[PDB]
Amino acid sequence: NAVELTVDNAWFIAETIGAGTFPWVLAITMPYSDAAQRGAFVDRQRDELTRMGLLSPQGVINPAVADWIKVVCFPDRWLDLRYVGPASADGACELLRGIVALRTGTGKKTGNGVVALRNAQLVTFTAMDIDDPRALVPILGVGLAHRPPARFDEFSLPTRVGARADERLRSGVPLGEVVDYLGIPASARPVVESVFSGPRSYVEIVAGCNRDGRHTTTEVGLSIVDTSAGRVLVSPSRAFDGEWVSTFSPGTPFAIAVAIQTLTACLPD
Repeated sequence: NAVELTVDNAWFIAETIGAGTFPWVLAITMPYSDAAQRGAFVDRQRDELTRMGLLSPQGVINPAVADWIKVVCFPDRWLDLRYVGPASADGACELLRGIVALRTGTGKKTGNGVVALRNAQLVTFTAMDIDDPRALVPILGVGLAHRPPARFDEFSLPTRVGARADERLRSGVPLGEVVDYLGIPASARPVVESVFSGPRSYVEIVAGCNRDGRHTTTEVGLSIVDTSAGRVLVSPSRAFDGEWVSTFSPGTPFAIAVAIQTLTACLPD
């Protein structure tokens, strides 16, 4: 099943399983500071969870939900989603942060895991198996305009140049000079200009895994953007000389799945 909670409930259950922090991407931090606020928080959350059915009258959190939080906080293999989008126009940026967590030491292998989507004041946990990509792709796309994949053919530029270009655009360099600095063909120009500017609504997906005690994450992430033309996929890859090359392709769910598995392939899994 699935359970929608607040970030305070989720934090309490996270303290129940002895988790120091939530995954950094989810941006769920410690709501209180001192012992007094600690007490008040614990009381409030105890009452709320009790009345919503999660906390038994004998004072036990529901094992399923708690184990979901356990998977999220202590994943063996995970990939995190960071949703960037347009401002509320009142100046307020609302947090949309997902994560896909898989903890398997034995089996049920199956690959049963939990997806955690934190939007604003709420966070939803959903138990599923990510074995098939067709289930996963729509999950990471719900934070988007759901534009159909744009029509253009794949091109690419080195990740270094694209990154420095984006940074130049951040720092006040006009778009035209940036695109001129890129050196893309005239046909590939408008796609890039739509990716680097305008609406700017996209997901940053980053793979990670836990090997024994050591945690390892990808040096470069995967981007899924929504332009006014459609959905564009930015997928990094290693060239023959070891140079990082970002590749702009249509945003079809197939290409998304392939790019995801390719991204996870760089991890010791």
